[PDB]
Amino acid sequence: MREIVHIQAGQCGNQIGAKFWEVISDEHGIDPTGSYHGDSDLQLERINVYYNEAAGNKYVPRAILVDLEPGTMDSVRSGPFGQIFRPDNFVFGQSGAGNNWAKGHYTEGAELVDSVLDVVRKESESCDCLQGFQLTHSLGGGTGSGMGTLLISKIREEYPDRIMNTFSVVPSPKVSDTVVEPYNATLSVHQLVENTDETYCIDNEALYDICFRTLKLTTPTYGDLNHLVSATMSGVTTCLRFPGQLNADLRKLAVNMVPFPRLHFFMPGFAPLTSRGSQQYRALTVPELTQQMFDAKNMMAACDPRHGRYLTVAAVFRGRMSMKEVDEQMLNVQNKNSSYFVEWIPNNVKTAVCDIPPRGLKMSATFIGNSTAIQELFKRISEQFTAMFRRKAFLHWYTGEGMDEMEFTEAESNMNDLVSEYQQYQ
Amino acid sequence: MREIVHIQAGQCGNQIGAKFWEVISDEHGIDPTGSYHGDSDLQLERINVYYNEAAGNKYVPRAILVDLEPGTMDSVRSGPFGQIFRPDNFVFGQSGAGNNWAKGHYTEGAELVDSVLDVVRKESESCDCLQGFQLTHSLGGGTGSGMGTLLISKIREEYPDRIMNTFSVVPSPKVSDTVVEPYNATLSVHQLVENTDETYCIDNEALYDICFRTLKLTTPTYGDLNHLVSATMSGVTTCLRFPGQLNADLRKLAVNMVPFPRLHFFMPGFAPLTSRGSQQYRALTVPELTQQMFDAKNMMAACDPRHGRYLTVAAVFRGRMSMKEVDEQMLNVQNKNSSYFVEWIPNNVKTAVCDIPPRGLKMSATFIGNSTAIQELFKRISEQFTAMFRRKAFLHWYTGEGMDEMEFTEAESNMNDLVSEYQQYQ
Amino acid sequence: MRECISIHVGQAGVQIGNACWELYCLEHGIQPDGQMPDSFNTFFSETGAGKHVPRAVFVDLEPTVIDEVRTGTYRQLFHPEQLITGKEDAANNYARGHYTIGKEIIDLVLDRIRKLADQCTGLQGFLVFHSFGGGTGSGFTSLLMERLSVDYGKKSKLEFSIYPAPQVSTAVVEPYNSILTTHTTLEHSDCAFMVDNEAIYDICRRNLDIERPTYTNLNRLISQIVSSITASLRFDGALNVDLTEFQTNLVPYPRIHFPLATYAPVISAEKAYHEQLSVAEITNACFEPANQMVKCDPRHGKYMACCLLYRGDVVPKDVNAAIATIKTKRSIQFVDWCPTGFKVGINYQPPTVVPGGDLAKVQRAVCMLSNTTAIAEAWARLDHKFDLMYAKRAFVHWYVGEGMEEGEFSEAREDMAALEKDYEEVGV
Ligand SMILES: CC(=O)O[C@H]1[C@H]2[C@H]([C@@H]3[C@@H](O)[C@@H]4[C@H]([C@H](C)C[C@]5(O)OC(=O)[C@@](C)(O)[C@]45C)[C@@]3(C)[C@H]1OC(C)=O)[C@@H](O)C(=O)[C@H]1C[C@@H]3O[C@@H]3[C@H](OC(C)=O)[C@]21C
Ligand SMILES: CC(=O)O[C@H]1[C@H]2[C@H]([C@@H]3[C@@H](O)[C@@H]4[C@H]([C@H](C)C[C@]5(O)OC(=O)[C@@](C)(O)[C@]45C)[C@@]3(C)[C@H]1OC(C)=O)[C@@H](O)C(=O)[C@H]1C[C@@H]3O[C@@H]3[C@H](OC(C)=O)[C@]21C
Ligand SMILES: Nc1nc2c(ncn2[C@@H]2O[C@H](COP(=O)(O)CP(=O)(O)OP(=O)(O)O)[C@@H](O)[C@H]2O)c(=O)[nH]1
Ligand SMILES: Nc1nc2c(ncn2[C@@H]2O[C@H](COP(=O)(O)CP(=O)(O)OP(=O)(O)O)[C@@H](O)[C@H]2O)c(=O)[nH]1
Ligand SMILES: Nc1nc2c(ncn2[C@@H]2O[C@H](COP(=O)(O)OP(=O)(O)OP(=O)(O)O)[C@@H](O)[C@H]2O)c(=O)[nH]1
Ligand SMILES: [Mg+2]
Repeated sequence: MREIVHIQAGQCGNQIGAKFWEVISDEHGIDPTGSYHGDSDLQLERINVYYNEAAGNKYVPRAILVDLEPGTMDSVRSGPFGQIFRPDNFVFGQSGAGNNWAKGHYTEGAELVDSVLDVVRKESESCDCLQGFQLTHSLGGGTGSGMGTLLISKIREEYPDRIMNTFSVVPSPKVSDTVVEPYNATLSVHQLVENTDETYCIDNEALYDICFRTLKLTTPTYGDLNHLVSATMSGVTTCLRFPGQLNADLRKLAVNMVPFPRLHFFMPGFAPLTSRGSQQYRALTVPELTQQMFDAKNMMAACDPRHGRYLTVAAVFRGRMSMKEVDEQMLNVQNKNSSYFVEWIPNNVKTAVCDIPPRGLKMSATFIGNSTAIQELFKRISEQFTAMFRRKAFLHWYTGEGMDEMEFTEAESNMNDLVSEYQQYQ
Repeated sequence: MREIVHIQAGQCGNQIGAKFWEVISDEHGIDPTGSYHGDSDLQLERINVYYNEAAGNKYVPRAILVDLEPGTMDSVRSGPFGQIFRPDNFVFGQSGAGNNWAKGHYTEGAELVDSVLDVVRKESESCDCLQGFQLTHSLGGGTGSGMGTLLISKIREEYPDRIMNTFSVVPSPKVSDTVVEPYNATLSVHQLVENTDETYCIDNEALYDICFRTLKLTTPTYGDLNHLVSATMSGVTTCLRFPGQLNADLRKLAVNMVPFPRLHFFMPGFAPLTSRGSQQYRALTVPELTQQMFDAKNMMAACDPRHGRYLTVAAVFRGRMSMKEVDEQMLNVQNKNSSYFVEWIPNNVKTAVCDIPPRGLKMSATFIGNSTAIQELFKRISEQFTAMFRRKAFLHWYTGEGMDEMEFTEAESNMNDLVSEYQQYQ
Repeated sequence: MRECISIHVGQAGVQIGNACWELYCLEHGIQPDGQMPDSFNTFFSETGAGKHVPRAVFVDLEPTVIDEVRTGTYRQLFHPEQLITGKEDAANNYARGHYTIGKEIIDLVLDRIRKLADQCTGLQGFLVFHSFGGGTGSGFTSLLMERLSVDYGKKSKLEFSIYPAPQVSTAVVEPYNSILTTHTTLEHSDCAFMVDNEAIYDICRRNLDIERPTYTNLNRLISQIVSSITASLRFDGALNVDLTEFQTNLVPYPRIHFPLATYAPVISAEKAYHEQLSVAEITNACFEPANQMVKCDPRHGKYMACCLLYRGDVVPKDVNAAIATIKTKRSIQFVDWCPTGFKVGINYQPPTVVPGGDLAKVQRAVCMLSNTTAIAEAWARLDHKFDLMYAKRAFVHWYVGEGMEEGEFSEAREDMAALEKDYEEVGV
């Protein structure tokens, strides 16, 4: 009965959404033609949360794909598992943003947001009782950031009572990729403060460190990482689809995680992680999973956990387990590290268990932490902004398209507000 | 109606107790399954001295096993006749002491004392009117001597008017089996002079000479020596369980032997002792028993019994006998050897006769002597101890646990006090 | 439920551990793949379903022997995390094994020790094999021993050290290594057995009737001695010992803790047919001086503490008679103030022989450990070598260029003279 539609913006978002629908069609046991070849009865009774039926026993995935560059749309159309989308969904323009936030927010949005809003109105009208939407984009470029944030503000002023998820990557400390990065990054944070319930963050280089030292691969690729972001997404949404001994959908996690409205930036993690060679020797228990969970090496963000204090922890498990064990081990991890958690929040852990594991494993576990130390990341963003804002470099390209300096100052002011709000409770 | 619970402490007393429950369970006719299969009704009117009937006519013994290394408990439990012990009784630690009396007394004893006292408190409150407690420990090692010492101190703090039996193998004149042995012997005697009503001293070398020069054995193993100790224990307490013509329970013996309340170290012995080679050349009437009893080389202590005089003698007989023969030949034995006996105690015999024999033989007898010649063994302890105390050898493994030097000086003065008492009365 | 974790440091340690783990995996019937077609938890961890892991850490700062292991036939057995490898050898220098290069690898092996200590309950001690004359095999041993005696506190620790021979020499800086290592390990280690090479050479040449030994034969002997020690833990016996026993029988004062180990019988298969082996002749043959594993004269002192472990089907009355007829002789004199210097141990399991090895199926075996006196005369010999290499200030710049001061050698010489004089005072 609960219903979630999908909207993919940006290149990185389009690729990880292709991999998202890939792992969803592999978890739910269906075929790239849309036809059914599954085995169990559990995989069809909850299919209304991500798909829709059609005249002729055909299934449509519930997604809308937005961009401005038709090359990536040709890429997801030509490849495998590009058949299942409906051809009324592939909406784009012809111009492109060129990694410029002002053009994507103030010029191309006026041409595209009308059609996208009409189609998402029809699709949200097609469903019975909607829970929320989730988008995938980045925080570095021009198309994904600006078009996603504009769509999210329109969606918040349209539906004021539903949840939002955003699986968005954030900039890296060691090596950058784009020169115009901190401008659109700070402006995107300025919109995501206002228009979104919850948003997890990914850093690329921590994914590189995980894929190097723990997975032990010779050739790390973009798709592999995309699959790790995908496995996080599936392991978060895995309670709306299968029954369990203690279920927890997304609004329950939203009200368990944030204590305050503006403290809504999380860090995810996956478990268990082992390579091909070293696979057989160590076991698959709740001790090994809970040990591999709480580490600085498991964290999929460029932030050290033990430089700050955890506020909340939500651990969503998958498999067939034993409950008193995981509660006793949560008690053990709470008793071991007393300096690492908030003192006025007692029993800082939240536990969820679902039955059906991901196919190929006997057990799995997803971690979501809310720890304040990510202000350090905000520091190494916002200070950098001041450097460029000391010399006013690259600015007239944004300025000629209808944008002023005062909104840059107010967006930096809001970023200052959030980093000092993290700094107060520390 | 008179009840005795059983505690085994250490390794040596544990193996002795395994053979002891073997012998008693064979004698009363009950099977290792717990179901009864004896022949008469004479057994089952008196089974409540040791066992309990439990809900579906299966019987359990009243035993609590105590050690600090688990493998002894595994060797008892997995072996035959290991089913009838109730698994709530097995209480042990995990570290072990290993010939450190301070470790067997001060440190691990405070870890196991409350659990063993709780189980024995339930076992004592389950009973009607208990007569005595019995413990089996060794005088050489750490966990046996130390935990038996602390257990006896706690029990006589708890129960003030219940007697204590204690069977203790005593260190050897020829070759020891542990290196720190006189320290263990001196402290164990320092507490056994304080808190015990009766106790016995057993040597290993006397058992070796018994199995060599009278039995003609070629391959003696430790189970067989433990069978001899089991035979002496059953011969002492066969009067509580079966009818008598001059009956003698434990309190009769306790008020029989001791003239002064410190001199309660006995030397026991058993008769007959027959080989299958020279079985035919003997008859079996009461002169054979009374001549093999009052014997030099048949004693179960490595002290020549005619190295002094006797104080008191008790003799418990088993079989269908004639009483006039018994007391006239006891007066005959006291008539033959006038020099070997204290004159200021006249009538230096104490007798008892019960009906049932051990399984297979007709007549048997148990000899118990309180003599003074055992003072020689006391000398060969304390002399040795003084030599080590003259050089402060091996003290730091005790001293780093919590023991001080004044303990050793007090214990040495106590041992020289005890040999002053034994030299006072001859 | 009784555990023990073994570490291997240096080249002598990793090859002698190759032989020891060969004997261990041969012993309980386990294939080298790590599967078997309920007591061996005492040295192994269980892996999920149908697999076993040994408890070992092979730490070497020179990668070639670790690569020889990983290419060797025991490749599938261990866990590939537990083979910690540095980047540069020590080149027989004590400062490079204690200070300069080895300090970069101590965090990984300490995390490995702390991770292997978490999977067990009643951990009893460590058994670290190491050599004296080498650089990394003594310097890193000092660093790990000091760090573990700081960290764990009150648990046991036993070592196996290769004794540098008086006559035979391979390296030239070996008195420096032994003197500084004994200077720094005297306080913290509990009891360390000493074993020389040249006595193993002589008992190989004379008793087993061999002409030319390869290094694997000496390692087979030392591995058989190790198995004979811990066979009272791996199974059961009529009169059993464990690892927390020997400290109360072998170490009188907290300084003198240096025993020498011996084995019996040392025979070939052709000498084993024409002699029926009673307990009396082998217990007497423990005390012939040509079969002691250290080049020393036991007739030049006294015997302070003496422990015996038996293996095979031996009844105890003849054991007690054999010790009684041992003590009554004249040549084997004992110390005055220690009248009972005997600690006896018997196990039911008979030993097994390695195929392609040098032992025949003998029903019995004796291990004898002795803390005797006259070994310290050998100390004087070793100390005398140090005097030569300090009289002309030989090789001092290769040591002081790595972060050492000159007063440490004088403090080491003072400590060794103090140890020898404590020894001779206690003796005389
Ligand atoms: C941990 C692992 O190796 O998983 C592989 C996947 C498989 C990945 C597969 O997608 C590989 C990936 C490779 C590591 C990378 C890859 O070649 O490039 C990509 O972009 C991937 C991720 O799509 C490609 C094609 C693989 C091999 C792997 O993806 C990685 C390295 O995360 C995936 O297809 C499966 O079927 C999984 C099924 C069982 O769960 C296990 C494995 O994944 C998990 C979550 O444990 C899979 C065998
Ligand atoms: C005494 C003797 O040599 O006969 C044996 C026992 C028998 C002993 C038996 O238990 C043997 C023991 C062996 C000497 C040792 C033994 O193998 O190991 C043990 O722990 C024993 C004592 O239980 C074992 C299994 C035996 C042979 C012996 O037990 C000993 C040595 O006390 C025992 O089972 C009997 O039934 C006895 C009955 C008849 O009285 C004789 C014999 O005992 C007496 C009282 O002399 C027995 C046949
Ligand atoms: N995990 C992945 N991250 C990616 C992938 N492709 C890009 N990225 C990341 O996305 C970051 C942001 O890219 P953008 O969305 O800004 C590209 P933009 O929309 O500005 O331009 P166009 O692609 O021309 O529309 C980029 O710096 C990379 O760090 C991918 O395949 N996988
Ligand atoms: N009659 C027996 N005496 C035994 C047996 N095993 C050992 N002993 C005696 O043990 C005596 C020394 O005491 P122990 O070492 O047994 C007591 P221990 O220190 O081993 O106890 P733990 O600390 O619990 O290990 C020695 O004189 C042996 O003759 C046995 O099976 N039977
Ligand atoms: N019993 C025995 N001794 C060995 C063996 N191999 C080497 N040794 C001895 O090792 C001693 C030298 O110390 P090593 O441990 O080899 O030197 P190292 O610790 O590796 O130092 P680096 O060379 O810098 O790596 C020599 O005296 C050898 O006798 C062996 O296989 N068996
Ligand atoms: Mg080397």
